[PDB]
Amino acid sequence: DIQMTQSPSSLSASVGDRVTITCRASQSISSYLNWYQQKPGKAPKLLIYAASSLQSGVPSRFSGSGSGTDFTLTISSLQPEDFATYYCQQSYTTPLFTFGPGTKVDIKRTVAAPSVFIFPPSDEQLKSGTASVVCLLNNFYPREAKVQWKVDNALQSGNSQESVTEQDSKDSTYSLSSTLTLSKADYEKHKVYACEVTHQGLSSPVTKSFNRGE
Amino acid sequence: EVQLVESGGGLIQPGGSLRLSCAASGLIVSSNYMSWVRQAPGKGLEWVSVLYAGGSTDYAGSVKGRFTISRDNSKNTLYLQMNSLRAEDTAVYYCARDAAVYGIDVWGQGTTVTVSSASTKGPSVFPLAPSGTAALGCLVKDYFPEPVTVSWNSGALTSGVHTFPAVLQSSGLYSLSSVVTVPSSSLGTQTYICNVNHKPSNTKVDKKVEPKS
Amino acid sequence: NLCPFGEVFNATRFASVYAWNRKRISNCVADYSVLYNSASFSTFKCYGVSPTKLNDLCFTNVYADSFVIRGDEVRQIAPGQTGKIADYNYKLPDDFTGCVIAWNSNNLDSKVGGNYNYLYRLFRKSNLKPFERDISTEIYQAGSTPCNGVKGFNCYFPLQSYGFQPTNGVGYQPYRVVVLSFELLHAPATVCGP
Ligand SMILES: *[C@@H]1O[C@H](CO)[C@@H](O)[C@H](O)[C@H]1NC(C)=O
Repeated sequence: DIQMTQSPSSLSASVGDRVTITCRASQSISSYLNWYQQKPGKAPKLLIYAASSLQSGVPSRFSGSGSGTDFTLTISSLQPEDFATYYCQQSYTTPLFTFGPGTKVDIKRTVAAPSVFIFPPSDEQLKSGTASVVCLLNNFYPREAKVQWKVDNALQSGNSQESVTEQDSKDSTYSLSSTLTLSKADYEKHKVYACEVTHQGLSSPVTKSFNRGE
Repeated sequence: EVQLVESGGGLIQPGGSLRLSCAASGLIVSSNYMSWVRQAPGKGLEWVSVLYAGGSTDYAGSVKGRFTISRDNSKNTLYLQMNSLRAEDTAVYYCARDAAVYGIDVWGQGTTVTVSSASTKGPSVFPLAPSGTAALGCLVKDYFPEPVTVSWNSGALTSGVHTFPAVLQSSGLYSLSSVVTVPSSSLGTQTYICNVNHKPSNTKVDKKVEPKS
Repeated sequence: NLCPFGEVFNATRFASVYAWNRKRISNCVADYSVLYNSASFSTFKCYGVSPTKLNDLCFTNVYADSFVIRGDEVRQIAPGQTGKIADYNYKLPDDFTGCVIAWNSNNLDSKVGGNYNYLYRLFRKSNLKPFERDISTEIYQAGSTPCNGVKGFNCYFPLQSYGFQPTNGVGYQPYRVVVLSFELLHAPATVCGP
């Protein structure tokens, strides 16, 4: 079989640039390669078929090249509606096609560190017998950021979930929440609840925390 | 015109079954490689099964012996019969016409299939209290099924608001938070209320959020 | 005289699976164990017949069909199989009585950067009947409006090229295939073993 890899994963670019996405097959698949655009909530649009052929009605700025193992989707002048996710798919084993993982093209912006905020469980939710501790990283660019939970300076692993907003309409920033979920019984038994954020716009990791009586 | 028009997904318990429907117009599904493709939340495109113009079929390892692709050429419709459904199959299902070397050029709009044994349940709204600029918000916890809508002060508060997407917990229940940043000077003087609506359970909640001590 | 199995097996060029070749063997003697007694072959399954009990048997006609496909496609040269090859290229009857022989030919049939000589039919409207042979090059009509000889939306050229690259894994390499079919009619049987 043929697995597919995509190079950038996430790529930052501005209106008018020449953006280049890469794709690669575990085998030599000739020109049996197709490119797709996808936006949140909609279906894939076929952009390039047979590695170079521009599809009916797709703007001329979409060039496609490559053959064999490595391929390239090129956009000659990135447009405002071009910000999306681009996949490659292989036809060699048609009709059992495998797709790539994707490259997301977001809107480039000056680097912007997160504003970090920590929220202890409400006294109201503690009656229900479970505790939710929230960490917010607000208005950050670029999308890549790392949140570590420490409870009493011991790092937590399988107890947190994250969520991120689509890129702001006007910030072009991202926000991220992380929720650490314990039982009241557990939460009772520890003092320092801390949230440590590493990001490219922070010189060292920022830690915001609280103690249980405060 | 050229279009695939899908229908037929929704809620179903594990072990139940559904029947997806791809109404073709602008191509003949009996003259085509017609595939079903699914996309798990945030996870990209995975092929599920094929209908060869000649009538042979293939399936993905996972669905093999639980799903059944079929067609009815009088109605020009592709069909997917999903039996013995499991929570993993939870995704959006597209139908497409695979033109192979020429690409997958025609996709249906997608229909969403949620497999869950969860009872439908309205959220609890807990306050995320304030402690320059201050941040506050609402934990919209333990609801099902999607979706939920959050606004602040009934529409009078929009700047600096972020309503994150839901996560799905190991309970089969969704939860999300909505936050907003406001001047810390308004903290003792400006009323901040979050308005949570969840139609599947006919639940509306408001919650004043204020500092504690 | 001996049967021309040499001309079929050792032929300098093999056909594209879609226009598979058929050599009919008649009035001759054949040693079918000097075939099976070669380790040269990667598949040598016989259905309806035993490969040893072959020099003990006469037939009225033997048929040597040959073509090239991909190694992952050799599974479909078997009774009861589906996929681009079996459905649109070369089908064997459910009651097949014969032998399918195949050997890897990466050294002879893949050129650096692609051998675009060998082709397979990618588009058809209906599966082939057994031992049927479709040589049409007409534009394939996937729509309801006709195509009139031009590639375009819903109008597909029906033959494509296996891009044989010699570096690929063994699954996507060329394999040469000879299908030996043994028929018994009510007429003087002329193809005997010794
Ligand atoms: C093909 O050639 C080799 C010698 O180069 C020979 O041993 C073999 O028998 C030949 N095949 C047939 C069918 O005679």
